[PDB]
Amino acid sequence: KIIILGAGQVGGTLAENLVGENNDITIVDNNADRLRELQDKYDLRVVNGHASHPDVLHEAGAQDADMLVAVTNTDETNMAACQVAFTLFNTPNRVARIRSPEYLAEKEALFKSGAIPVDHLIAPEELVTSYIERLIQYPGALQVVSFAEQKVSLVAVKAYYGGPLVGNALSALREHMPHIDTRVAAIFRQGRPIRPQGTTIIEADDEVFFVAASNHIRSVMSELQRLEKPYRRIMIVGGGNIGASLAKRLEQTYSVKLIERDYQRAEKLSEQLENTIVFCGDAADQELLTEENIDQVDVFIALTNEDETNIMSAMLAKRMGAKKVMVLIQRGAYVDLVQGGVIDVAISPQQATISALLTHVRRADIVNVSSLRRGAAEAIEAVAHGDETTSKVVGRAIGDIKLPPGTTIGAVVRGEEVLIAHDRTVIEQDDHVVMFLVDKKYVPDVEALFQPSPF
Amino acid sequence: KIIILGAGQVGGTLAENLVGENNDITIVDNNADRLRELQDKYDLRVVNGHASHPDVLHEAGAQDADMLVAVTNTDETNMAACQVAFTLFNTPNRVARIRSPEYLAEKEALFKSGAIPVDHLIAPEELVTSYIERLIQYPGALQVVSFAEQKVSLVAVKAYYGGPLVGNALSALREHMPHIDTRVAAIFRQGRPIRPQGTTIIEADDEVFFVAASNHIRSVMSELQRLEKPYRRIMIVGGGNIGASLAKRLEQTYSVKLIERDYQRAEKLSEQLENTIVFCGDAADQELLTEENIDQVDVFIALTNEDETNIMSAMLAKRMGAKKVMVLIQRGAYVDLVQGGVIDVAISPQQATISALLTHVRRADIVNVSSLRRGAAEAIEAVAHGDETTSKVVGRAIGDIKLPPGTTIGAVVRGEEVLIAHDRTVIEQDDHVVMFLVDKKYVPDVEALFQPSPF
Amino acid sequence: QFRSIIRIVGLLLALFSVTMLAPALVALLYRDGAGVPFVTTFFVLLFCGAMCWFPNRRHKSRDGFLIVVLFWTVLGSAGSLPFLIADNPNISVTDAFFESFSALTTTGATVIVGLDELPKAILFYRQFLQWFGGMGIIVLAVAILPVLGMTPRIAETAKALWYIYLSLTIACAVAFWLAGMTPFDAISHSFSTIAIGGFSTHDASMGYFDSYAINLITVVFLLISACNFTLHFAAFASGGVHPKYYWKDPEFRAFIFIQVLLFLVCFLLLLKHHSYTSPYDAFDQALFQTVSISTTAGFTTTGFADWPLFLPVLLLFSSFIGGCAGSTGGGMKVIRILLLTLQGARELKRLVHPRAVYTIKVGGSALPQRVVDAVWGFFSAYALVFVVCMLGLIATGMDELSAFSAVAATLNNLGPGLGEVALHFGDVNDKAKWVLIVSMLFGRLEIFTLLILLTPTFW
Amino acid sequence: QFRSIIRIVGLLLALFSVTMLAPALVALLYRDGAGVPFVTTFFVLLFCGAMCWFPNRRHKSRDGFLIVVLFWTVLGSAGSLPFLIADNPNISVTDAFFESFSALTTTGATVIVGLDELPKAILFYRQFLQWFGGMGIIVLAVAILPVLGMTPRIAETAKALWYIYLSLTIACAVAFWLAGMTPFDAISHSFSTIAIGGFSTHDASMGYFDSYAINLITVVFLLISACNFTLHFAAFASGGVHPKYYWKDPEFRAFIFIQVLLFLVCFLLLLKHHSYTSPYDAFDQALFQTVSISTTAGFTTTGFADWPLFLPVLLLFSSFIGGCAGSTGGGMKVIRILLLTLQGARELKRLVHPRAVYTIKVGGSALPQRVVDAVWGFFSAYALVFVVCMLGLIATGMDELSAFSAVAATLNNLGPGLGEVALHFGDVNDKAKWVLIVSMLFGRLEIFTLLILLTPTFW
Ligand SMILES: Nc1ncnc2c1ncn2[C@@H]1O[C@H](COP(=O)(O)OP(=O)(O)O)[C@@H](O)[C@H]1O
Ligand SMILES: Nc1ncnc2c1ncn2[C@@H]1O[C@H](COP(=O)(O)OP(=O)(O)O)[C@@H](O)[C@H]1O
Repeated sequence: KIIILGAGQVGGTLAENLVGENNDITIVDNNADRLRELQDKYDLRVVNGHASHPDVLHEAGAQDADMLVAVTNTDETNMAACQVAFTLFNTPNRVARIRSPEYLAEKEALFKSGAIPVDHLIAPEELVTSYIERLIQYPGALQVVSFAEQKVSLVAVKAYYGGPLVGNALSALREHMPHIDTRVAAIFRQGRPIRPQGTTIIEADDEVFFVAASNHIRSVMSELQRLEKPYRRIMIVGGGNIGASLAKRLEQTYSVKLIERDYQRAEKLSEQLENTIVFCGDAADQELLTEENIDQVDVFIALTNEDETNIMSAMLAKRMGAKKVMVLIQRGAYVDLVQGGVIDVAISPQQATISALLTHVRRADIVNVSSLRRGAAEAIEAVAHGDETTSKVVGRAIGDIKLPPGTTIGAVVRGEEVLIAHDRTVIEQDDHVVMFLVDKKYVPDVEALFQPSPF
Repeated sequence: KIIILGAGQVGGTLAENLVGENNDITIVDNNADRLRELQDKYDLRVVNGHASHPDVLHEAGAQDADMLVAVTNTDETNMAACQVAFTLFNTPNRVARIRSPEYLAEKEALFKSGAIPVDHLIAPEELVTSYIERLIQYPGALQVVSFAEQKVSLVAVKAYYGGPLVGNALSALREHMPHIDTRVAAIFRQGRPIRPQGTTIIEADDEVFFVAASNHIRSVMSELQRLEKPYRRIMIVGGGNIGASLAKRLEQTYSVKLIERDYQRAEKLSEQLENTIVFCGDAADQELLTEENIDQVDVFIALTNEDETNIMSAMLAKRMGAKKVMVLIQRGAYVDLVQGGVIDVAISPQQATISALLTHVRRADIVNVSSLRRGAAEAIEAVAHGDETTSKVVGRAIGDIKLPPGTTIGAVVRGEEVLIAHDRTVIEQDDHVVMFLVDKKYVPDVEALFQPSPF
Repeated sequence: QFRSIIRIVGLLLALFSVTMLAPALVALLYRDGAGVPFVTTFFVLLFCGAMCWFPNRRHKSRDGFLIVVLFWTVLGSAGSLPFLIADNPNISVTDAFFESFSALTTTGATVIVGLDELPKAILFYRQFLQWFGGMGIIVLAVAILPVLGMTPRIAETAKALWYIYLSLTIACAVAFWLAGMTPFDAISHSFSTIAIGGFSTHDASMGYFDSYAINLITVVFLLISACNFTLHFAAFASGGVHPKYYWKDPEFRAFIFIQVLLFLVCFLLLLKHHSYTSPYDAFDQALFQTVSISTTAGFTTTGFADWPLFLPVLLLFSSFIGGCAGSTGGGMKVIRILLLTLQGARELKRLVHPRAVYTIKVGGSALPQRVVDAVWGFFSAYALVFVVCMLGLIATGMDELSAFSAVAATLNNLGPGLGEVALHFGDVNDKAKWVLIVSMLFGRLEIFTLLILLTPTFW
Repeated sequence: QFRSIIRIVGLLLALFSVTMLAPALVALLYRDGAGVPFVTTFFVLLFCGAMCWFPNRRHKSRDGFLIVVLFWTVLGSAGSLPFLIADNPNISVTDAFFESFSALTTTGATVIVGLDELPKAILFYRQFLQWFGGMGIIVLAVAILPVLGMTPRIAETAKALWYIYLSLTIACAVAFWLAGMTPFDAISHSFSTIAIGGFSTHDASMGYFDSYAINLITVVFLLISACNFTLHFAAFASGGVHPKYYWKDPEFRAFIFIQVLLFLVCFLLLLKHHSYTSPYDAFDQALFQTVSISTTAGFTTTGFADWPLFLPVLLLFSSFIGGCAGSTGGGMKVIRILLLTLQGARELKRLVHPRAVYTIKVGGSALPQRVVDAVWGFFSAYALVFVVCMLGLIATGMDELSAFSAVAATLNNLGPGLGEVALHFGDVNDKAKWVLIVSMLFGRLEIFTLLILLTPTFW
């Protein structure tokens, strides 16, 4: 039996992908949002009560609980909760999420499990959201998702005017690394998709998707890291616990200007933040952005509390001359909506933790298991279920499958080896197939393609 | 026919004393406060809706309807409010409130021309301050009210250590002005009343009550002004629109220290107020008052929004060494309860205007008409109604009347002349008799004493 | 502030003594029947008022509750005394309290048989009691509304109501005397057709004056008197400002809907059975019996001899949805039923659109949730008082179906109930007669004013 | 997302097709009873389920109303085929719809006379329909709460209820067959005593058996089955955590109060009239008839021949306050009446404390004003549907008093109504028989799911 805790924004996503596979899921939110959300959710039940008192825990604690995921908004309370669980009840393997971050600096003995935390693994919002550094570090990188275990990774890169990808034909990209076996899934240009056969990469908005083994993907990304001139300036409009620590992490390597609306918070930042020019104003007014070289800024990161303020300020910095625009979206309906040409990348803090931690763990298998992103596109990881010829798709060849429109098979994971998809190969039983939709309203049609005749 | 308008900080109180006219009374406040509060604590009429739309006004009648009271917090709205009534509805007797006060500055030339829209009669809620200034002068003058159309005035004075009243026996006070015919009503000492004839005035905060003709009161108060050394130090604990304008009026003649809790308001005061040392702190903490010579201040005025803060801060400044203490009480239940000895005087903005206006208002002649003060004391202006023998009290002498305990008749007004009612009380009296109770729960018995045998 | 009430009680019964003199004078004028008890009662009542008035005291919410309960009870006992003294209706003390309360509490129930051959003083004073308690009803329910389901002058309307209440009884006694009614019976029957009482000087109720015109006049002035008097004030103030200000008030609309529906269903049912040979008769008797019983008046023109048994039961059940909220005489008022309907409709409409803000709008204005909560606290108290009354009557040996009818007749202030206690309450069990008096008192006080007194937390 | 429901309708009547085989198998075992229609209907309904089975929108609010309305209407029309085809009870299409709906909608109403000499297949399928709709009730009302009237799983309780619902029909069929009953009649009468239906294989219902023991067993398992099944879940999970978890639930307390009060008043009244020669018999018949009719079961052991008419009228009126909320049958459940009482009490408690904050507390928890507003929207819908149904039956020429009884019998899902009805619906007007079918449909779905369809705002 698996239990999760807290009202934290992430727990809901941890309560959607994990469902099934012979494990009964329980969520114990805290009182208000937790009651609604708890009521709202598919499958497993929710008891409303503080996540640290033992009485609410006793339902989980001794009745053959599988894994304790204690993810809460507040850290200091979560630690006390994890210890109350361990010392009162067995709770053999537990998880705790603390955005201390100070505690993360010193695991010490408490994270050694003698006292205070008695936890196997700790998940932190801040360092996992510091993958934004990986995004700024790798120029022109919009997204990366992973499939199967760690073997294959899809990547969405952007070709900037003056970059190395503009003008070069796709055949030159394929010939520049003759030892790299990659497969271009699709190319979105001005919002509309394009069929890639050895085309010329238009500078303004081409988005190129790679599907290959992680070793090869990390190698093409390192080569593009070497070729593309690195970013020099960076601008941030949020004073929060994420914005502050991002300014701290970046100030040594880049020239950072940060913006805040709260005078006292701005003062506290200017004290804490050295080498970072900290301002006091709304992220909306142009009279500050233009006055602050908005035409020359490279990356504009929006980390406001409100999503709509992020989206609008960053779309305005994109119009004014910023090269790359990033926002912090806490509403999946928004991230599925604005991460297009105008906004290069939106970072849902829930999916930033979920994708990385969930992908390694358990390699969840379902006829259709999707990785959620933006666009009308979607990237799913179909599993070939059914007997050798009983199933619509098992035993046949990729060129012979009646795939939905826009759907392109990228790679095939066979156990421990990765093969780049081709019409010459034949699908086998229990084979992981990595696919790519251009219009995601055909997600069910692929499920029907892989759903055999019911037994 | 009487109308007043919403919502009214004071207007509600203007709606309780003014209802004594035989002709129809109506009060319409702004919304729920006027109606719900109004219906529950009030008697005959009203009204609804925001001001100053014309739809609410016609309910007043305005068909030679005599009384219009435009109680308003903001002047700019009030002028238009009274104008819509005259033009659309033509109400004849019009009155207005302006705290502009630039308009209050120029209205004597603007409003006394006839061109001005509709509100020749004026009433400012901020000219109560002048009464505070009179209190700061005439040291030891706790209160004065006037009866019989300002013919007779009762005054409550306080005897301070080092003053001219200490040590001197009441006979010496009687001999110091042999041309003044005054009547000592009662003497409150440590809260308990005392029989006053021929007694030595105890220096410690004695309260002495005179009753005399207005000429005699205006002469003895000026004589006490001449003897007692005037006040030189004044401390104020309120930044309010009343406190500010009082500091303005006082700063030129006295050394003023003002206190505020809101830093931005303190800054705005220190800009506006010259010659006034403006502080920033709570009126409660001793660590500021002692540090600021609280033991040496002469007059401590409390003009905070909250009554309880005034009462407590001023009782603390009274304990610490202030000579005279004044507060701003917005609840008559408080002024009737706390203000004796510990708090010398509270400025009810309701009673400050009411006391003068009811006296000027006709006719105020009922079996009992009560002007009320602080404490269990009472000052009434009973009317002796009935023929030579139909009333208990007409034609007979005060020494033969069975007056309630502690009740002392101070003066008797006939026509234009006033008698001090000494001994036999030779009298004409159909005519108005001025009394003084020590316990006001005996007010009805005096009504019963003056109420003739019902037909 | 208990014991400061005695002054008001004394004043009330003193006025009652003057009222008693007026019937006594009528007794002397007609030259029949015992006016001596009336004069004796006047002296006793005035003496009680002075013995109890003693000297007034200081002027000053629970006091108001005590005032109204004392008002109804004391005046009912005062009425009981005149019957107690006289000889022509030789009736037990209980039958006297019953007749006095029912006359005053507007419930048409009676326990004296042989009304025709009775002293014109007594059966005048009965209708006059009905008229008096009629004023008491509308003056309280309109002028004493704190927890008794724009404010103008209290006394000016306290007497404008009396002016309407007299401009009605005059025009109605006049229309009666124009219909061939005896001027005595015309006054005595306007006292009871305007007060919505149900009393008559005859054992046959309105059967004795068997005229189509008298029936139609009773129907008309019953509908007029069942209407909210506050709404008639709009037809009086500043002359006839509108005559169709009525149709805007949705309580009036619900009242006319109920009266028309119940009428035509009773008429069609009275024709399916061929209960009457001439449709002009079925129309008359249906319209009169519906308008009489639904509006809680209590008049009867027939014995239900040929009537199908469904219709008397339907009339008795309809006596729950009585007159309007300001009108004289009622069970649960029609406005509480319009509120019930509106709330059912609201919940229906709020099931289709769950995340929607709907509010009970009556005539354009919204209703505070406290009033709407009080209407259903009243429904609950009504039901749980009805059941206790029925079980009390049954406990005293009264017939069960008859108990349910007597309860629905008294608690509704009807007050003729079908069954064992059909035309006369005289042979009702004595304990059940007291429980009946208690029930009609509950029904006059809107089930709350009295129920509150029984609670220990009150004292 | 209208018109994608047909997939569920097909998948539903396919399950209902599968259910037909068990009564057919019982027909084969006895070998008598003309079981050919059962297999015929099996084929016709499985074919209908296949005819409209195209998956459109599956998954891993306004539609659910049209789901459950078809879960009762469609399934009733499907279950009306066995009666239509068979010959031994040769009954009209209307009588067939009636018997099928009443069997499935748990209302004990019947239109076939001569149940004793009937095919054991058909009168088994009748009790099985009652058992089927019995499961359907608790599976709907507990797991669909748009209209409700620390929190576990939907399916785990959807089957814990099924396990209680089967351990009950077993524990009751066993005691029945132990008290001297055919195992056939024991199953057929536990199918109907647990589902709180009111059906029997005999024209005398539970009067055919004349044993004190079967009466006491029926009383016991009626009280058990009228109780909130969610509360029995506490008696099932982990075993016997308390045996007095029941008495903590104030709904249980109000239910036992009602049953005991109504019992002893019916018993005392059954003794005032000497209706039975032996007080042990008055006790037996009173306890059984109260527990049967008050709990909306519908079983009868006597014809009310010597019973004073008050007792049948009181039982019919008591059928309004039926079973607890989490159980089979009922009209306005007991919890809505406990809420009515509590709100009356609250308005009383406001007697001297106007400024106090009182809240409707049930078992320690407070109720949101939306739920409490819904309970009275339900009271209003009940009343304004009752009146329309009664006027509809009366309009078709049905006897009026009998119409009022048939309405209170069907809307409450009782379903034996006193009067011209008790006990066969044979000679009822045909149009009135359809209006009855509509009313008994209204009884399930708590009068809102169906009423919404008539509303214009829905479409
Ligand atoms: N329009 C805006 N421009 C600049 N900063 C803003 C704007 N709106 C909000 N902020 C700031 O975002 C900062 C940090 O977000 P915060 O509220 O700390 O996030 P959280 O609620 O997760 O703690 C705050 O200082 C807040 O003032
Ligand atoms: N100890 C105190 N507690 C609260 N308020 C204080 C105190 N001392 C000074 N003040 C000030 O009293 C002022 C209120 O003045 P006033 O004009 O009545 O307020 P408003 O304009 O809201 O009426 C505020 O500046 C308030 O901060």
